[PDB]
Amino acid sequence: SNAQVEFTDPEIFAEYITYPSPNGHGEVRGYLVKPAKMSGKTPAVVVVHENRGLNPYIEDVARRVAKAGYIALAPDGLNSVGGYPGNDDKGRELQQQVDPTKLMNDFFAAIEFMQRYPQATGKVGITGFCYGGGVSNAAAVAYPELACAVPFYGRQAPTADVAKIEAPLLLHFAELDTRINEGWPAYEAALKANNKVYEAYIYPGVNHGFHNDSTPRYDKSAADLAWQRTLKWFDKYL
Repeated sequence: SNAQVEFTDPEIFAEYITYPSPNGHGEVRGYLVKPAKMSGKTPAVVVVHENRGLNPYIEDVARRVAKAGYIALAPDGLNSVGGYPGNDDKGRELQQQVDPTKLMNDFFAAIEFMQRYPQATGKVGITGFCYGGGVSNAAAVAYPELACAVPFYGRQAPTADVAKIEAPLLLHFAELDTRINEGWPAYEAALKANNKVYEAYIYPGVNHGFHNDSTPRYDKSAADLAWQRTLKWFDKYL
């Protein structure tokens, strides 16, 4: 289900935590959500936000991941500049001021933290939107043990690094999102040339941000279909 999840939903347990990012911003704040009823170790998913920090939409997505049965960690990329400021415009402005390498490293550090998390199995997947889709691809390049990666309408991996990718990739693209789509053919050709496991879907008649139900670009039909595919991917590879 891609339904919004109430913060009080009894099937999930949510809390803010901090984790170390020695090559990023040090002690980084994140929203951690677990299935409320967990007997054994559970697989994990890092959820990467868009270009405006950890806003309520991304926190809801983290809860949707936990409802599906995984431990979700959504770091706050604005933690070094006061956190999500309450509105997306200021969030966008602030995220631009954050050092790009350190910011990306914070998300990489979240993968590592979830790998070693006592209540987790050790397997970690990643998903993200816009900026976060870009980070998802970059994580696939950097972590050969990454269980899977699911970029939503995000920057492609650099073509020369595609051979390094081992995580099965599920890519969601919006038909009208020409800036991102421009780079897809080169990425696809490299994936095929290197016999990489992937599935890619182009959703007709929608634009970038179609899964974001807090914006006018939201499209329920595409959002729900993409999410169903994402949960099947998690079920298969986590």
